[PDB]
Amino acid sequence: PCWYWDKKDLAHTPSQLEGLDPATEARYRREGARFIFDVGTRLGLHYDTLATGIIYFHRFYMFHSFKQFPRYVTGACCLFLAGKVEETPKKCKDIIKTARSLLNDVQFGQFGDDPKEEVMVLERILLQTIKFDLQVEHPYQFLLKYAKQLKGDKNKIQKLVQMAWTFVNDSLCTTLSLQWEPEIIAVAVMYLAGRLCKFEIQEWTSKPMYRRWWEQFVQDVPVDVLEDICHQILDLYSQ
Amino acid sequence: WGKRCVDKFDIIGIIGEGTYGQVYKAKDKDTGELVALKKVRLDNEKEGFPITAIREIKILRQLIHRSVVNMKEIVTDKKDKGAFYLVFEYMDHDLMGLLESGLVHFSEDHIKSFMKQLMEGLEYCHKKNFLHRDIKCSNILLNNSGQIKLADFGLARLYNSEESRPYTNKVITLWYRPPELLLGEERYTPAIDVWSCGCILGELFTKKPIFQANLELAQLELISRLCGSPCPAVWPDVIKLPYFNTMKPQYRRRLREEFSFIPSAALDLLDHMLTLDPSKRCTAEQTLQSDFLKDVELSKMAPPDLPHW
Repeated sequence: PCWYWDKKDLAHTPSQLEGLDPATEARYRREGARFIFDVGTRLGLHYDTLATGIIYFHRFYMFHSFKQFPRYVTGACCLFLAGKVEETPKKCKDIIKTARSLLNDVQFGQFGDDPKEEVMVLERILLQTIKFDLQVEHPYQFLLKYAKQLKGDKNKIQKLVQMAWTFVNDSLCTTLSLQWEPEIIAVAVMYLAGRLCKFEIQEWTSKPMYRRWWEQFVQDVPVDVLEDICHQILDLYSQ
Repeated sequence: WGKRCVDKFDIIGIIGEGTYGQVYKAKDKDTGELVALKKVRLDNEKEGFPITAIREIKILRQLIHRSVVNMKEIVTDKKDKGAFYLVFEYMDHDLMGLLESGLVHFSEDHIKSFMKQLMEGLEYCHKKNFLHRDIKCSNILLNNSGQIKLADFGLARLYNSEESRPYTNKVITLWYRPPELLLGEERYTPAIDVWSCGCILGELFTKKPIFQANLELAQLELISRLCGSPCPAVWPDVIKLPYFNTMKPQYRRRLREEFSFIPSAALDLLDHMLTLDPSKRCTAEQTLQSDFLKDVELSKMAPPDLPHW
């Protein structure tokens, strides 16, 4: 199954087809992704388990509208399924408890008066939507893998990884996971953090003369792609 | 491909009561040919989707081999109370049932073609860093066209050669369980699957299982009586096991003596598969190169005489 669309396709999602404002859907995905990130954090979940649920969440709304399916209910269902897939399972009851603590009275209204049944029913739909393609990999894996092949100042390289890690967490609030493979995202956040800290990442590679250091990690990726991914991440902080 | 189709499968009859749901026999309307349907219900459980089924699905999508049961598709019925169905390629018989009846006896060339397919499947699973962890005569599926597939990947898990992985002790079930597990090993190797196949290899020549006990202590004694007692000379790292001094049965390895009828080339494999020390035991890749299976050309083999019941 192919899990990657282009921006033209992202401008024609089932949500926007029902007349939803493209800027509002972007907001709904931010709220939803950050929701899964928050609930899972308070339950002390692996950083991959969080990202797994978010990718389920993003993929779900490529086939379903936000006007038909409440985001916080879907996110809770994604986190629940992700816990079993990544084998760090949490009781569905305890997810709702965490959800009630984070959400206000209006937001929690999406779960109705019986949140458990509302989430359990949705799981049958979620599995069908993701076509039982449960296993997913995230930029975190490749971020550490690529950074462990850089010869240079241990202090500067360490800082590069920290900032890059933050940018990966931010990219999960975007549709980037639906756009590019994790290997590319892992590179892009290194590219961004490198440009911000004025780090010459090439000077840490086997070929310091070559300027496109990333071509030893990912194949056929123009600088336009990396630059584009940066701008999608940077506009999160923008207002 | 997308996996969310309605049951366009005409059900023939119930096969049995497998894990988390009955297993039906059917044939799809479009393609044709037979298909096994493992039913998974949601209305029974607060597990939502059963996690045990999740691991099986995650593994089968990544195992694509001629001698491994491959999951074809996942279908549905259609706030509903529905159920999912795992689609598997149908196999007519299993090795246990064929041996239960006194009807089927296998030639030397049948066993060769069978052990070949079985170990060729394990090498694929072991190279993909997967432990079967439940290999037995019943979990080996055989059809009427000589083809053999390994099934039941529920208790399967991922393996790391970095030895940074302590797993579950209660594995393989008692009869086919390796000596390391019976002594309390938790950080083991794919060699536990090889021991099981060794217990199956000997089973084929003797029609009945070679180690049958009700207690775990008793099981160790049966292995000891034939393979020899766990001595440090034969097995140096046996002292590092929790239940070593508490489960002492000494016995001389009379394996070749009690399997004299078995061909010399065949007994060489059975001897190396059933060695106590896991580190000093044949692997999957090694067993496919022994005298009893190196020259076995599968395409030159004739199908068995399996009767339809």
